[PDB]
Amino acid sequence: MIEPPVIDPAAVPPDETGPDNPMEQRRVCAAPTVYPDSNFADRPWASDYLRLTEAHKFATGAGITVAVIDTGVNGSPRVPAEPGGDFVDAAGNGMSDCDAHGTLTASVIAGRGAPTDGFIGVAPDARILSLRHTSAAFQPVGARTDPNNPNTTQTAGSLRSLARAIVHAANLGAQVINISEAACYKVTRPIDETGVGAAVNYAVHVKNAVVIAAAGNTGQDCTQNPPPDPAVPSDPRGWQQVQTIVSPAWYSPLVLTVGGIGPTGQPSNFSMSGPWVGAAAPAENITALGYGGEPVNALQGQDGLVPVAGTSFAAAYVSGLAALIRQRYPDLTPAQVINRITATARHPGGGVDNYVGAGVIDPVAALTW
Ligand SMILES: [Cl-]
Ligand SMILES: [Zn+2]
Ligand SMILES: [Zn+2]
Ligand SMILES: [Zn+2]
Ligand SMILES: [Zn+2]
Ligand SMILES: [Zn+2]
Ligand SMILES: [Zn+2]
Ligand SMILES: [Zn+2]
Repeated sequence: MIEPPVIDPAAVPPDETGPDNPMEQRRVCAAPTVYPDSNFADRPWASDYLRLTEAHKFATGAGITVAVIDTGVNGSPRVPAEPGGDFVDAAGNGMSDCDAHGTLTASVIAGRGAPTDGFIGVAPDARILSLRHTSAAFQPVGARTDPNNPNTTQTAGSLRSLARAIVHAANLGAQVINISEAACYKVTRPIDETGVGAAVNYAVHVKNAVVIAAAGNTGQDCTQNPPPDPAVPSDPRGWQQVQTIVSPAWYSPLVLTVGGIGPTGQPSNFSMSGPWVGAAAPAENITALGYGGEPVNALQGQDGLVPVAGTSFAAAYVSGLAALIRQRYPDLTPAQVINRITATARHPGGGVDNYVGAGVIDPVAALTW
């Protein structure tokens, strides 16, 4: 059988920063941008859909610190991130975004308002700690490795550095940890990532942190999982139909794993499905803030502009909501925070499914129902 991961609490990795193996910047850093003639005076569709304006009558994230494990953040008054460490550049501190990504994630979670545009984060009063775990601008320094061994792949190394980043994030004192990383591998080629499970457990059970994970996006090593087989009723979530493990997504319910929807409310076609997905949130045609706290809604692609999109943004909305919840109800354990998010979500046609889990989050219901 395909088995859910079994957590070994004794396997917590050392609290140390830096990459699993040496890394070097090979490309100049990207910056986010805008579609010609965009008007940011209006509220982004995701803000209207999630009723952020209303939700803020009830909570703003004041007193809460969210750690963001992503590509780093270029800080500004509107995205006032603090150093959380670097797991890409051995000399870094998490306050350099070379990918036009982590800055935007952080802005969705906790971006401040401005009178000149309609954008605001979910938890605009929250603190933000930035941990850089990934960058497309860096490459591993040439190394002699065994190419037939899953434990010496870049994915395996990336999961080893992730496990330490989760330990470190927890040690920083964050009460919500947003994990944008969604590492993929084939179920028949298992990586030993016992440390990731132990780190997630430590964050959630030892340091009182809510952990939110991106469902992941298809492409490359992330090939879509098949749906559950209805003829096998003892496996309603279809664990036995899985081909692609997504980590740490698959540690659910230790983590709440978040899939993507678009502006019409449908599951995003790039959103990685699986038995571990618990909820969903907006993940397409996203508006966020850039390196100066300026509104952005486009990125440089291969043949020109592409939209801001991905399950990392879905996870960012949910991390924001968790922050709102923990402010308004500080007595809630991380299990109760998560359960509140899922229990008030708008459930899909089958009640729960592998694309959206319990469904699309509903901030006002979560805060008041
Ligand atoms: Cl990441
Ligand atoms: Zn088996
Ligand atoms: Zn067994
Ligand atoms: Zn150290
Ligand atoms: Zn990463
Ligand atoms: Zn540390
Ligand atoms: Zn992303
Ligand atoms: Zn628990």
